Amino acid sequence: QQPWVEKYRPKNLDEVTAQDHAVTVLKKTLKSANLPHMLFYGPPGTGKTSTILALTKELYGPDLMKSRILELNASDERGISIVREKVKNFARLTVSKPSKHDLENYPCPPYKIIILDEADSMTADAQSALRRTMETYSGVTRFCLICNYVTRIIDPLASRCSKFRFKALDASNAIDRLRFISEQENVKCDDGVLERILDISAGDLRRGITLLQSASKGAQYLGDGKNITSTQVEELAGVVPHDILIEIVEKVKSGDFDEIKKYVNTFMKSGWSAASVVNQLHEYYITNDNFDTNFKNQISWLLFTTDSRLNNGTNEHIQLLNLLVKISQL
Amino acid sequence: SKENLPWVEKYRPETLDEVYGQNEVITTVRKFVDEGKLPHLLFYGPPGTGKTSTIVALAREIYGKNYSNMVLELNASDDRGIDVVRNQIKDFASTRQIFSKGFKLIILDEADAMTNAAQNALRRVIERYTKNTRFCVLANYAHKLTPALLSRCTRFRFQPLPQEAIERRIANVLVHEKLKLSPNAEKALIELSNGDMRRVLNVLQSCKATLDNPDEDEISDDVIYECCGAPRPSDLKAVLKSILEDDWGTAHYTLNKVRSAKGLALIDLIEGIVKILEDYELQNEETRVHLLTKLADIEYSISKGGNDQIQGSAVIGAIKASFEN
Amino acid sequence: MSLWVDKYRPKSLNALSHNEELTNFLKSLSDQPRDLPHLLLYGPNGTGKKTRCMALLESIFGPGVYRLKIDVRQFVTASNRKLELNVVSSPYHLEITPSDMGNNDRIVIQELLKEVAQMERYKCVIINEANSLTKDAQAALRRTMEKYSKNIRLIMVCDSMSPIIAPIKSRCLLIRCPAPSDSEISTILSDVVTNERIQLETKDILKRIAQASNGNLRVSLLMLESMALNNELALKSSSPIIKPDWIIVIHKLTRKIVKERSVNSLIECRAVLYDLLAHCIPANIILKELTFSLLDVETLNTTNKSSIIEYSSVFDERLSLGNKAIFHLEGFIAKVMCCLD
Amino acid sequence: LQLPWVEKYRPQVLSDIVGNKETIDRLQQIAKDGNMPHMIISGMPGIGKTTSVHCLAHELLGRSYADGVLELNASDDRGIDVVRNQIKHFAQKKLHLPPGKHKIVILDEADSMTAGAQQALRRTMELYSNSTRFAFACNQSNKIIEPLQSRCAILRYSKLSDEDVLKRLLQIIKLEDVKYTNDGLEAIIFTAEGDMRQAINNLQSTVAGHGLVNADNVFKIVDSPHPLIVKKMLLASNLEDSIQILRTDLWKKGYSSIDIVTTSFRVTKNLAQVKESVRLEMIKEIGLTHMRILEGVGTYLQLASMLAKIHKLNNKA
Amino acid sequence: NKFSASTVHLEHITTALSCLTPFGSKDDVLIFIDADGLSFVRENNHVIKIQLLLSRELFMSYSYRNETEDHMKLCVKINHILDSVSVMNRNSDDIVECTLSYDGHGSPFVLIFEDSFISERVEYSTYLIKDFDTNGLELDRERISFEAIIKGEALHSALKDLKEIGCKECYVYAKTEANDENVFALISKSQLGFSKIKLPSNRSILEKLQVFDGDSTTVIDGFAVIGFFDFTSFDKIRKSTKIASKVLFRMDVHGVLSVNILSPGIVIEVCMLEKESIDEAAQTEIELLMET
Amino acid sequence: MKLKLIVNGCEAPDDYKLLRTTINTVASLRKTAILRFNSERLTIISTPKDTGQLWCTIPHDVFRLYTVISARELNTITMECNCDSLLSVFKRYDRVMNQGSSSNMTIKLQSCALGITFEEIVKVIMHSFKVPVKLLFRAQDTRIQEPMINYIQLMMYKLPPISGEFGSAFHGFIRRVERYSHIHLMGVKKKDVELKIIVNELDWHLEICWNGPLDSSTHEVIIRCKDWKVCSKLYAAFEEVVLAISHDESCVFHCSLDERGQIIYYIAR
Ligand SMILES: Nc1ncnc2c1ncn2[C@@H]1O[C@H](COP(=O)(O)OP(=O)(O)OP(O)(O)=S)[C@@H](O)[C@H]1O
Ligand SMILES: Nc1ncnc2c1ncn2[C@@H]1O[C@H](COP(=O)(O)OP(=O)(O)OP(O)(O)=S)[C@@H](O)[C@H]1O
Ligand SMILES: Nc1ncnc2c1ncn2[C@@H]1O[C@H](COP(=O)(O)OP(=O)(O)OP(O)(O)=S)[C@@H](O)[C@H]1O
Ligand SMILES: Nc1ncnc2c1ncn2[C@@H]1O[C@H](COP(=O)(O)OP(=O)(O)O)[C@@H](O)[C@H]1O
Ligand SMILES: [Mg+2]
Ligand SMILES: [Mg+2]
Ligand SMILES: [Mg+2]
Repeated sequence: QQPWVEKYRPKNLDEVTAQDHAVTVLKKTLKSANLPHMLFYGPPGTGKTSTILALTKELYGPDLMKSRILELNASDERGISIVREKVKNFARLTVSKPSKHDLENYPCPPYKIIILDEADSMTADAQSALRRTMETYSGVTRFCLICNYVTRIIDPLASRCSKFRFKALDASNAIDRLRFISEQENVKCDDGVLERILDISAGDLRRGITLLQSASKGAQYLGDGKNITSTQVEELAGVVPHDILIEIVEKVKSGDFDEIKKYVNTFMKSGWSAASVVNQLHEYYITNDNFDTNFKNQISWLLFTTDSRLNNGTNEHIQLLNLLVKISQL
Repeated sequence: SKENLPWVEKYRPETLDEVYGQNEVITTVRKFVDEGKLPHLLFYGPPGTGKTSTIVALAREIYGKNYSNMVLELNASDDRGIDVVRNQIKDFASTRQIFSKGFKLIILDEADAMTNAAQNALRRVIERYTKNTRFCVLANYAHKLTPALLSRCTRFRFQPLPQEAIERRIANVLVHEKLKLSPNAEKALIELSNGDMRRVLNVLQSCKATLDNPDEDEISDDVIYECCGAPRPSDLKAVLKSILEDDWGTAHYTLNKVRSAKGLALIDLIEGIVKILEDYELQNEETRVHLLTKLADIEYSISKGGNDQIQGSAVIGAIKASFEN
Repeated sequence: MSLWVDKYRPKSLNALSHNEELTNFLKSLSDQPRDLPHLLLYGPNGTGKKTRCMALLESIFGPGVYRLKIDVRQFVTASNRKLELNVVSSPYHLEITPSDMGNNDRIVIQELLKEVAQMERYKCVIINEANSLTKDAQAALRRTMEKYSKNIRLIMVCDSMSPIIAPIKSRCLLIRCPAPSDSEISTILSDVVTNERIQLETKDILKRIAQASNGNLRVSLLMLESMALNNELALKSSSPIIKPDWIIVIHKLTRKIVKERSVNSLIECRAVLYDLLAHCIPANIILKELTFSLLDVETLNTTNKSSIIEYSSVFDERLSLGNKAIFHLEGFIAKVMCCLD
Repeated sequence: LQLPWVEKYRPQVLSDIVGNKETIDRLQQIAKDGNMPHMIISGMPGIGKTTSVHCLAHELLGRSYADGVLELNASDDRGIDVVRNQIKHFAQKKLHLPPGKHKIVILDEADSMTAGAQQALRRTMELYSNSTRFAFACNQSNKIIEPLQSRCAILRYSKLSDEDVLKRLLQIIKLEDVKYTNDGLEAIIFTAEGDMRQAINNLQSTVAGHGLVNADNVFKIVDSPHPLIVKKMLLASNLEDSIQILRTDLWKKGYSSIDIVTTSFRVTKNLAQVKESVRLEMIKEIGLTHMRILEGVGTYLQLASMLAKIHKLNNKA
Repeated sequence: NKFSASTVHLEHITTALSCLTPFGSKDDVLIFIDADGLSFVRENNHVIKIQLLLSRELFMSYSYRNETEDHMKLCVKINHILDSVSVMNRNSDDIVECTLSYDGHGSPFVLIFEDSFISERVEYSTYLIKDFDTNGLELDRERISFEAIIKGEALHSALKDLKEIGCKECYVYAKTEANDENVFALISKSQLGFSKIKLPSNRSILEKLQVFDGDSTTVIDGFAVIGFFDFTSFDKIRKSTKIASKVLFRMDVHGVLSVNILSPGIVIEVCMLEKESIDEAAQTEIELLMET
Repeated sequence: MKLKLIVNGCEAPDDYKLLRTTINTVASLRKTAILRFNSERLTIISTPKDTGQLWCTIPHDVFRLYTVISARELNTITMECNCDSLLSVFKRYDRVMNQGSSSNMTIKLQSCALGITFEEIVKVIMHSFKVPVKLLFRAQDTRIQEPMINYIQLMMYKLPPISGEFGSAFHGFIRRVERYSHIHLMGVKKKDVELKIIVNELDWHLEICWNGPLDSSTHEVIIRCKDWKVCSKLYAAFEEVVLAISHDESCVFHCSLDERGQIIYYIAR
């Protein structure tokens, strides 16, 4: 049918599990017509698009989707002139006329909502041009900005738009949601698979849902009728095994460059992502109580520097080799 | 017209007396218009100060029914090129009176985005046609403006809103809608305002929806901190104390517990720590240098994205290592 | 035909000589093609991720996956600048050619993904080397796979997926394709030489080819091809393992840097670097190869090696944001000479 | 209809113009002789260039300048074709001019005019320099192409000294009959930094907002210039003093971070006491902070880090 | 449908809307719907205002069903409307019918056309968010400087010659004579030099011309009125006077000019704004040169 | 390289011959056009690669004394010339329709130039115009530039030449679209059938529905560009009837039939 990411996408405001504040603010807005401009920000995959879609569904409805809703994304041209003319044209249209059925069933607000996804990748000139359109035309229109980078949005836009932070979907923030998904899709976990999936996931539920779907597909293909274990989700999640991490730490402890370089080459020829290795090494080093404060501070600084270098689109092999060499020489 | 707009565009001032904070600027402009002379007012300041609201209220007060015709509004929303300033501005600032002999006011809102040639044409316009038409320029960045324009325009600085202005506006909002707000929440909003009226109005609108009952209840510190998501000062103090006395284990456990109890962000924690550490007395200045540099690097990395645990441990390690001097 | 890369290519899914864990995983994924989400493959170059993608397409669609269908499409960017892309077509799936420049990459991706989508089964899109995008095409792919996730599937293969943004990695399942061990490469080479019945007295040459290609199937196969055609289809144990001009030039540059450390040596290194860079190549792999060749010198100690790897990482970071590459390459080389001297 | 002091009290003759005695004397001499060739006038804005050109044209021609010249400024369509045609027609249409007089083509703000128009002007000069002469009013002579400046005598206007601005202020005060204070006048001169128009605007604002011109009123209506504050910040010895100055002078006053970075860069370019290595290190740190600000991070922590790194490189342990 | 207007002769509507085409980037017309009829007003940069009035008797099916203050507004584009009616009404004896509809507020402007079993339905969404209302470049009749009535053909030739020659700045002269030798001309200055388009003074095509003393009742002879008008404002009324019978000129001491176009017939009112001041003291030489 | 043919005035084929001029203005505005002279009665000409495909055949059998020969080995010969100069010969020949039947049109292929002989009379005037460039192309380009393509199903038979209002409706679409500066079509199999064209914009909602027209699966929705303005000009075809076909939601053809030859136009998505 459909992947579990899109099949189980929330369609209602009450279907959320962690973002209580923004959802209850929108719910109390449902009985009013004073909805302000909203700035949705947070970690990726926290459901900002799902939240805005659910709010739009409660507000307008499928009949008013095609008349009072405009969505501009990166899938088309987003130049200064095109965005300027389109926003000026749509933010000047009169209030639409709903049918009697729409008014009888759904509460129709007298305004229209403009949604601008991935606003972080928008140029500063476009935002400066859109400032006055947001300000002086806001009588019967509203603008919603969704972006995962707050700093990429300039200061004036952060003032006009209400800041609605989206909390990171941690373990306890999505345990109930994954349990509901597992019961709906008939997925069996032994003790802590869902908790392990949220621990692996970087504060998001979409990656966890994809991992759960992959584990369920693998279990169905295997056909033995057993339950999914933590080792299976760890293997399909790219998690380095504990024995290999222990071997890495032991080889780093020995002060020899040739063996360390050879083992780094042998590890990199396996094609494992360096970010997961960095995270596992960092959590092992902080968790271990056999190190003093100065070593822990130095290794934390080096791990942070290596993580920044890796996130800046550099080579994984060179960065991991440099990080392990720096750790070994502390 | 009312009860159908966001709180930002619901309490917008309509007269000069409704603008608070910049009392000196309001008095000077009132004296200017009482004498009958507009010296090409230029407004500069951070967003949320109220430059455009002040100038629109002033234009309304001067004109009355002539705002529709004699007052021209310009912005970045419409096209502002060399041809636009060459034709439309020249045509508008070349006409006589219609009913009253008052001056012609043209509002150049967010004019810092204009090109250098457009700026030069605009300033040659202001110099030539100054005997009947006085322009007003609004901008937030003075570096994007041609220095010749600043010489021909009277620059007025819009300071951030002080505590008394924020308190007066909060009281005016509370009286209008019959809402009760605790003094502790008032102090928290003063601290969080940072001289911004729009932020205060936006967080006040959302705190109204946070309460189950709009009336017959007050707003405390818990509601304010849960609405916007800013960390509590007690949480920041506890985190700093845990970092200071505990090296890595229980300190990291406390930081993780604090961050996961409510959903705190690393950035807001960073401004909390720098705010509570700015008043610290450190007579070595190497600790200050290391703290500032490492915290700025960590904030830049967070803005570029990364692992939350890695950045949190980086903050802990930087704070511990800098204080070792 | 011409090469063993494409002639004795594994056609069916059951003809894979590598590890069976990945094959079983993708068979589990291909059991229900309707529920298959967007897929992302990461691993070492030359492992054969495209072969796994073709096998998965064979399992889902069936016979007829490999069709030439050469098509030329015209795309127009801002202002006026015509662009050409020799994109390859096929029934039920299409592969994206990333040969276009990174700056003007939004138009081709947007237009062609809209063309494959339309409004309407689903058609799959294979996007190789997704790391070359400047995050704008990455945002375009993100929005396309979010909004239209009803009739489009994206299966991207890449190596060193760190430049790929976090949102894409969250919405795509991670497939790991580790490089085969020396035993599997030796078995594949033995199968090839048994298929063509070529002369082979000692199997040590097969292990030498397997271990000298660093676990790369294409490199090992082409190295076997080069020595076989140059020895009248008769391998010899005394035949040296030949390397391309790339490795010879890199090793000569490393030897010159180690031996001679001077400004004249620096300008000859600059000339060598320009001669290398005149062949439309990225400088990250050149810097990696130079660093690895510098660390292979026996005369160096641990301090010089540590300094070399540290400045190699620093200059790779500098090259990550830099528009040019010669600046960072010469900086790394000069730092290496300063450390060695 | 009260005309502002910048336009009401603008000079109408070259006698009232002060600031550069040698240049005004040269203009008076060349007007008395009447042999005025092409010239280019450049300088910092607000020193009295275009008004000097207008006054010179006035007291050189009179009725002829009033009735039969074509003066073009920046508020016209300065295309190649239209400007070419207009100056070509203006080179013609000669009248019964005195033998020691010639037509003047006033060119105000020519720095933004396209290169093709400069070439057309070159051709117009080389073809009809005998009948008409050209006058250029601009800010810098770099924007004028090289061949144009070879046919003209370039005149440079120096920055006005405090004495000339003070004398003009006293003349305007006597004309307006307004009370003043020597401390207030000194504050006005300090705030102007040699800018005559800015000084006139500040004095007019002080008079119309507070009445008596005093140092306290001037400091209240307008604060100290930011280049001086940034220069004092960069020359601070202790890091805590620099941080306090930065906060209490720009963060509490409402100054954008990017403007602070630009002012710091401008001060470091024109600084002289620091060594070359220190200057280049400060320039590099300012550029790094500027690109950090441009990429999105516009908080006070970046400015504090810039100040800390500047102090660290200044002290050098 | 809250609004009905059936038109058979679309040629009159086509040529009426064709008078608003010289506006660059034509859009944002504030159409007024009233029991008296339909009036179209368009303003460019708040310096020139033109009003085109269509009477109720023009439409054969004017109903105007409403229960309000009889003052309702809508803003749409000009180029859509201008090209909407000009395309049809071709061939012979097609009796094309044009239907106007508007459901009060918030509904698209519906246009229905029928031509030989061929039906269309064109909808125009209105723009009514920040309609500032009020507006109007009107004037008081108590201080009219002078009034003039001239034929459309005579003025159209003057405006057509005024445009192609250039004349970026134009002058309006009005002067009466005790011997009934009234003087009125549209003179201008350009790169050519001085152009004197002297309009006729006889009563054959100049119906009436008198100069007031700011009271609109005290006619005075020998006084001269000089008006400094931009060329862009004159270019808009050139095509309006192309098809007309009588043109009425009226301006006050404040400087605004009201032009009435007569072509029951429809009425077109155009308002213009005088420039800042006379160049140098040209008002002296205009009287001196023309008197010579 | 002997390419010699004679064109003479007649009664019937002149309208077919004068229909050639309308594209020549468009073809000159376009890049160029190709030609393929074959045997004695078959030649194909089209615009090389927008998406301008104009496969159209002309029956040169009625033409007098026409012969093709070249060194292209096979029966197909690549031929290409600039269409801008083709306007001059046709426009000047159109002015002499008053008198003159023996003037003819003598064309000779010599190498680059194609001399055109005229014998107009006002005492006779001889005009010798030469076509500038007749440059050929690669032989392998003939296969890759094959213009023969057609589809079936969903045949719209146009209104027969009885009422002239049908063409004026299409001509109305020509003038309006030029004045504003997507196009959507509808198709139904319910019997005579109805034609519907609808334009969707942000605020411009144009729809045209035909109530009782004489023209002859369903719900064939299609979105295409504004290139159909050319095809409306080809509908004139006063001698015979025109055919139109639209299906597959991506492609549309306009089969203009006149005498033996047929003219089709292809539009992509
Ligand atoms: N509160 C929630 N409850 C349940 N599922 C959720 C919740 N938030 C997110 N999801 C899941 O996350 C997916 C939708 O997340 P998206 O909105 O597409 O991601 P996102 O918020 O747009 O992140 P970006 O745009 O990349 S920054 C679906 O699979 C949802 O089931
Ligand atoms: N002094 C003030 N007193 C009361 N409300 C204020 C004041 N300053 C700002 N506001 C409110 O803040 C809202 C937004 O501020 P604006 O004046 O519209 O914009 P701005 O403050 O000038 O900033 P920029 O430069 O336009 S982004 C106004 O509509 C007011 O409701
Ligand atoms: N020497 C002076 N004496 C008196 N007033 C002066 C003097 N110089 C300038 N001004 C005043 O400066 C104002 C305008 O001078 P301008 O000549 O326009 O400035 P500028 O030096 O030409 O700089 P730009 O390039 O035109 S912005 C008028 O109010 C003059 O009275
Ligand atoms: N399971 C396998 N058994 C044998 N050969 C394989 C297998 N997988 C891949 N190959 C070899 O890999 C080659 C293709 O590699 P390729 O897909 O280009 O690698 P990459 O995807 O890293 O570019 C083929 O020539 C094929 O012989
Ligand atoms: Mg999203
Ligand atoms: Mg503003
Ligand atoms: Mg000047």
